[PDB]
Amino acid sequence: IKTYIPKFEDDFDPDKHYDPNRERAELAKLKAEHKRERKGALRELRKDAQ
Amino acid sequence: SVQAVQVFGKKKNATAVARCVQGKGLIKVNGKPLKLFAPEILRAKLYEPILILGTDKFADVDIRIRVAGGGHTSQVYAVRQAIAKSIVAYYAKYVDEHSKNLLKQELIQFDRSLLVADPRRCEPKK
Amino acid sequence: GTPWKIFKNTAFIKDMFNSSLEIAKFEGAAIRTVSGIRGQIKRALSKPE
Amino acid sequence: APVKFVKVTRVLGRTGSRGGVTQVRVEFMDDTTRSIIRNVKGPVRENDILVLLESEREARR
Amino acid sequence: YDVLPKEVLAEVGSVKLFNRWSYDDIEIRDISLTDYIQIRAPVYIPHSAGRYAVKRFRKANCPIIERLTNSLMMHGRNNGKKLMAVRIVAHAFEIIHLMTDQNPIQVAVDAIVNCGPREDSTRRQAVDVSPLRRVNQAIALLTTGAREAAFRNVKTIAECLAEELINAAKGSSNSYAIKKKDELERVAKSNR
Amino acid sequence: PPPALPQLVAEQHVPIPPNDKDTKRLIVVLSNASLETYKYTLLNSDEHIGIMRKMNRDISDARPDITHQCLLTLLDSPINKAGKLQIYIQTAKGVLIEVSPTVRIPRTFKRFAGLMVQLLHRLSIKGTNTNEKLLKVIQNPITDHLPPNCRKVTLSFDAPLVRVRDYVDTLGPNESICVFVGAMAKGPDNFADAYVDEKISISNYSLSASVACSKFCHACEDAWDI
Amino acid sequence: REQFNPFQFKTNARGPKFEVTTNVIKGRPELSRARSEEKRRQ
Amino acid sequence: WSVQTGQLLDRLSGHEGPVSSLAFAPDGSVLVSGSWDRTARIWSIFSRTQTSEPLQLQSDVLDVAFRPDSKQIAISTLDGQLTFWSVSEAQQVSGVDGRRDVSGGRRITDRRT
Amino acid sequence: MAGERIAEALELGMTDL
Amino acid sequence: HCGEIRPDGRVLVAGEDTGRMQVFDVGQGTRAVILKTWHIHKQPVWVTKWSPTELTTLMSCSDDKTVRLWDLPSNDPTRLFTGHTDYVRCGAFMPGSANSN
Amino acid sequence: PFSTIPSLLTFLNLFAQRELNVPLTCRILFFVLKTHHKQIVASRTMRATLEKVRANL
RNA sequence: CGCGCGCUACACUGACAGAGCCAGCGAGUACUCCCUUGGC
Repeated sequence: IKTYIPKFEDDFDPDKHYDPNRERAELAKLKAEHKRERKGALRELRKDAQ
Repeated sequence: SVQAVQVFGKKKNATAVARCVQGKGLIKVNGKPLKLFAPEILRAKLYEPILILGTDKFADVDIRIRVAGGGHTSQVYAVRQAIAKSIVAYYAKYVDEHSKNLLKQELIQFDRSLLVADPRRCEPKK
Repeated sequence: GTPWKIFKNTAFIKDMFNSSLEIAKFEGAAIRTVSGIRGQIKRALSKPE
Repeated sequence: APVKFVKVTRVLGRTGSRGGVTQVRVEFMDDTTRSIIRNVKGPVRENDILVLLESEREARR
Repeated sequence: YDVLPKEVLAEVGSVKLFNRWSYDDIEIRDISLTDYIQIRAPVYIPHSAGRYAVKRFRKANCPIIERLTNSLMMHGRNNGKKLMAVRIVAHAFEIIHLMTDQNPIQVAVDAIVNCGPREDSTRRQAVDVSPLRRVNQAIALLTTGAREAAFRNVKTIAECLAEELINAAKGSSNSYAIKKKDELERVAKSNR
Repeated sequence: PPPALPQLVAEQHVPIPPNDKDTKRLIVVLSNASLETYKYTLLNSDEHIGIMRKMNRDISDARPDITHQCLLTLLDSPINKAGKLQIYIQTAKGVLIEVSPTVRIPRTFKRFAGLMVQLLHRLSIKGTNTNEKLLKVIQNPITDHLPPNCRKVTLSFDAPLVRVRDYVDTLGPNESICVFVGAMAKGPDNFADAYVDEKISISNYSLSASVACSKFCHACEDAWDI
Repeated sequence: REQFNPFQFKTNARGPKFEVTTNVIKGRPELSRARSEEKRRQ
Repeated sequence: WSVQTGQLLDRLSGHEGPVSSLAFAPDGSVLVSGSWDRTARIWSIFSRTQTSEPLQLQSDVLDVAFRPDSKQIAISTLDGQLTFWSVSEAQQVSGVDGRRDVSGGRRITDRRT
Repeated sequence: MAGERIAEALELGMTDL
Repeated sequence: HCGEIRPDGRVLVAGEDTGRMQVFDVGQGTRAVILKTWHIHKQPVWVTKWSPTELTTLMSCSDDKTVRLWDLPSNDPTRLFTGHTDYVRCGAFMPGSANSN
Repeated sequence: PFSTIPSLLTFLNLFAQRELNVPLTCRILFFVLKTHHKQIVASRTMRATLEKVRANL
């Protein structure tokens, strides 16, 4: 049988996203930061006005 | 006056109307032929009380059938109960009471729901 | 404002704000359309900004 | 390696059975006098035929 | 005749399953299962929406092919289409007749009688079985093995149940149902 | 009988597809493993000698090297090359790993260990050139993945001695076999009682699981002419 | 009293999705409402 | 009610209207009630998990009785019909009319035949 | 436990007899 | 190499040059439902024929030396004859009531 | 079980001669008859024990 | 960033084409998918 190569990462962690293209990698990072940020500010304004 | 009986048929939300009058044997559901009305694999299930009665019972009559409401299984079930209850009532009003008892004994002896609107009820274990 | 879609008793409103941030300042508040209908701003709407 | 036809005569009252298995009373189809109690899982009623392999051993709790 | 196609006109005589196959000269090999194989009452198609599930032991009193088809529709997208399931049954009986030159009900009763297990273990203690759980585990094994060989198959589920059933009647080790039932019997003997 | 026409080309020796339960074949499950994670590396005796010496609970259990070398034996054995070998791993959290034929594991223990941690979290490992799944984390009980007609055996010490060649000719024709091996350093043989047909012993001396499965698979390759 | 008035707080019923060893209250809703009330007042 | 305690065991229920007839199975297990709910109610009582079962009728119930061979149970309905049902397979083994078979009339103060 | 209780009680009684 | 339908009249069987044979059913239009096949000859099967008596068994001359008998239930040939030496390429059953097997 | 039945029956014989809790002994005797009667009339060795306990009772 | 509660993707449970066939909630002078190039 032609055995195959386990595609994997040497220094692995659950907490770093792994993307070859740095452009879409940082784009996903900025997108996620903007998302959690908007939720945070929504939290702030809602508790204030209540 | 003219030989006429008229009989319903019941399911959850299927319901069917059938009119048994004298004839030579034509059978139509909504005006189209019986061998045309079903999802064609249940056509045997619809054929059933014919196959217990023998066609010569159905030889002297003519039935229009109405169905409405509900899905396919529902409809075919309504057609068969209308067939059964209608042919029993036609024999009741227009031939021997012993022959009505004959069809009722035979058909019920086969399957209970061919004569009774046993409704799907709501009594779970209380 | 201006009404966008109108169900029976609740209603969406179109061209009044820009951001649901501003609406989440404006939560639970009071809104009185011309005719005479008192009513309550409940909650921001998601997809139209 | 013969096979024994048997029948349930009586299901039993208060075995304290672990799980849905039931201790039951069976009487043979061949040696109809010889009647023992054995172990049966699953739904079971009185008075019905069963098929077993090991007849000599008595089944415990 | 009133409106009965020529084939129904031909089999006007007695009840035929799918109006093609009779229940008449079908023996019961297992005297145990002589009760819980319901073969007395004819059925024209097992798509008989009756309440054989309310009280004790009425999956028994309904005729067996209904049990087969109900067990066949036991997986995810196969949860509604009881019509598709009886279509499988009709197709597969056509198959096994053209494969066996025999009566399909005879093939089926032979299959379930031959594939009923007798003993198994509980969490491990080896005990005997009940006849209802026999027929249930039998039909369940038949269905699941059929779907297992039809999982990513090019052969359809219809022919898969067909082959599973004819292999079940033949009793050879080539059936998953027999392989599993024999494994249950051998592990029952193992613990003992 | 016909002279069974010759092979003018060589043969590829396909592995065993996942849906096949027909054939006789050989499977081994490395049960009672110890692959825990620390932070992100596995838990061993290499540097974690100190931390498990501090917390005082069985440093000699944190031994993934046993697994590494035993799977090296199994993957490099010619039964896998012809494609008659299949591997499962079972560990004390209850976890099951399918180890396929068509993979090379890095001989390097550290790349191996990082591969194992990535396996333990992502629950799958894909090829590089190929889209197929290689190492795949799956579920209990092993009976679901084990074919029915097999001799579900494990190795122990106090069990009597039969010859492995005697047992592999004792085996049924269609009947495959798996072997349950407790790859821990020290411990009792209760790890597969809920699955085992029978415990055997092959030699008088106490043995490692690696030499166990190695001598075993070589004897099966003898009896199956590899 | 901490253990037996456990609807002072909120807890996932699962445990960890993955068990890492390296060497339960994930929050206090009432205390968060209290301190947020204090800040929002002041 | 229970004859030793004398206090109320239990209300049963499942009846669109008053229960017209009452009968027990001689084994000690199964009850039947019959009522203008258009129901024949077989009451599965003395197992642990009690249940009902309907025999739906095309008509209304006036009386119920039993077979000592306790597989068989019969119903008198006011249209006249009598019906024997198999008690486990809760299904009609037979039915028959009785209208003309008891039609004896002209009570005084009636302007009917 | 009562049936097996009186059962092995009977058995010990047989031994004593 | 040879299509042959069982004299009942709904099932065909044929043999390719790969040595495989197929068997499959057809109605009265375009029906091609594959019943079974066999690839045990490992060598071109030239002729196959149903038994004109049984609904179950058939013969097949493969081109190597082999002629063999099959029943539709199992997945193994019921019988196998040798004796021929060069390309065996024709064969059939024996017609007759006494000509049983 | 029927393996325990002869031991029980012999103890019924002991209580029959050493009369204690008469209705208890009689009731349990009748019950074991009705749950095992065909085995009892089919067996041979019990006949002597049944004769003896019968005289005693 | 953590979390579950939903929703969606994941290949035989295939696609595409034709043909054939059945429902229940449903009626306030009332309901609109934007925002823009041109020209009248």
